Amino acid sequence: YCQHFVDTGHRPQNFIRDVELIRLKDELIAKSNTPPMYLQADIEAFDIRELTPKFDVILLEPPLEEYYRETKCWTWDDIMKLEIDEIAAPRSFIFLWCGSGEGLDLGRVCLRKWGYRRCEDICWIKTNKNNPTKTLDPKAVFQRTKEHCLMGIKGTVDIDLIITEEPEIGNIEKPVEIFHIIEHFCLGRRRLHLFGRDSTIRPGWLTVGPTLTNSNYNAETYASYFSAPNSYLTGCTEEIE
Amino acid sequence: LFPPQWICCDIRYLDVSILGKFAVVMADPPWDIHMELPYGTLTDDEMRRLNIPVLQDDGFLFLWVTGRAMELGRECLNLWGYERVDEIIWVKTNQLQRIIGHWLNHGKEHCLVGVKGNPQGFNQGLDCDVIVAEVRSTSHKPDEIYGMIERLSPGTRKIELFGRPHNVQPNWITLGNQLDGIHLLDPDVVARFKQRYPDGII
Ligand SMILES: CNc1cc(N2CCC3(CC2)CN(c2ccc(CN4CCC(C)(C)CC4)cc2)CC(=O)N3)ncn1
Repeated sequence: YCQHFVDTGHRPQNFIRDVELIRLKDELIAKSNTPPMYLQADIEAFDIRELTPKFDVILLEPPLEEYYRETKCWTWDDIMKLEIDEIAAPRSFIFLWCGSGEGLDLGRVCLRKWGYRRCEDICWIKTNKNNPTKTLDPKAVFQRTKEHCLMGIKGTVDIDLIITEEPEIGNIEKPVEIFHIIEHFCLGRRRLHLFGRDSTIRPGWLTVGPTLTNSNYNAETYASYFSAPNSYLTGCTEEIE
Repeated sequence: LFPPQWICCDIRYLDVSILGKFAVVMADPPWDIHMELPYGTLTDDEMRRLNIPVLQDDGFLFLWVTGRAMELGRECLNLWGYERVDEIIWVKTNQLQRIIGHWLNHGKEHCLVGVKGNPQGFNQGLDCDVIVAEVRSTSHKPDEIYGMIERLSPGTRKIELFGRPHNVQPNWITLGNQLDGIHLLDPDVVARFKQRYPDGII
């Protein structure tokens, strides 16, 4: 299929097909989810400490310069300085979007800097079914057709692939499938998405980002969702009655 | 000498300086990843110590990884003097083109790509960083990786470390401890081998 792509412009992933019922789990996540909360914040300029309590999951989607190789970017220099360890629960999880270049190394440095081990490498493979080429990074050896989302754990069902079609040039949205994978893990209910946008806001999630146009965040209102007897729920069990 | 060539040996103890310089190196090491052992592994220090740096002046290294070797493999890649510039992932399917650590089921295998020096005259950007292919045999790598490498650097000298019999390819020299003897055809190589090993034993 690699010879075929050299022949026709169809990436090998174009030809994957298919891309019992854990529908009960999907409903128990839904009932357990906190109301969506969101806050606009210049995360560069923002003390990540006012974000309390400590988070069970962190989804970290900083805007890389490479996402605009066709149309404020964050360098890995800037990301590596975010005090992520200060707001992570002692046992918690990070998913970090790393792009496909230096990020795959620098992102591993970040995970180690903030105290996580890499357990999963979730790979977003982009088909080009609707437009069978790409201008390459100077160091590139091959055409880049995927992005990596690194999963880290600190402390004591699904596949590691997402297959969608490549988004329209200068559309930076990441597949919503990432959220399903995270939710299906049942890692806890204090969930933070840093650098979310209006379009990513979502039940069971606290979104913080420079481009949000409205905020509803209140730390005391947020903390009330996890006060006893709800402090330790996986996000996958029944509500305590 | 274009046809297949191989050397049965222990890559730990072979003096690879006799082999010359290659445009591409490939390795699929038996990393001591998680516990147990279906084959014979190498310790992290033994992997660090492998004399990869002598095999190339300018060119590309391809390095299969898995589990914690994704970090370890990056360390060897950096220590041996490469910059990692791509990463190929093989998506494992069946004959019907459907997809086949402990948190997530593993639908893929990673191969790191490194560069040393300043390679020139390579057809960069021909293939893309994804491979889709049926899982022929367990613990085998997809034959497509050879096609991608030939298109990138056609006609050049290539060397595979920790290969097995099925891996022998034209333009390649395969090293592994399961190969049948020493089959060498390139004159310059045969010379340096006979010089270093007059009695034929590593
Ligand atoms: C002690 N020193 C040695 C040792 C040695 N060999 C010869 C060849 C060798 C290992 C020992 C390959 N091996 C093996 C198995 C699995 C993996 C993991 N890989 C599987 C393929 C992939 C999924 C694409 C990517 C992940 C890697 C290697 C099994 C085997 O039987 N032999 N040769 C010389 N000196």
